[PDB]
Amino acid sequence: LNPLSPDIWMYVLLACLGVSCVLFVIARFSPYEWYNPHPCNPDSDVVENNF
Amino acid sequence: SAMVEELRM
Repeated sequence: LNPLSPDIWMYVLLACLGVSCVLFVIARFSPYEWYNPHPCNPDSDVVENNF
Repeated sequence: SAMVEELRM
């Protein structure tokens, strides 16, 4: 791992953590990520999550 | 109400 100074490793790790977390948070505010699993039977509009 | 719906889960 020598070429990259340990600084960038920790910054990239924190950036990955933050982007994944904010993506998950947006999933809560995502309108369409709810997808009532197995929509072959949309008879039941079971509001179910994703992401 | 929608905020509560999608937060309380």
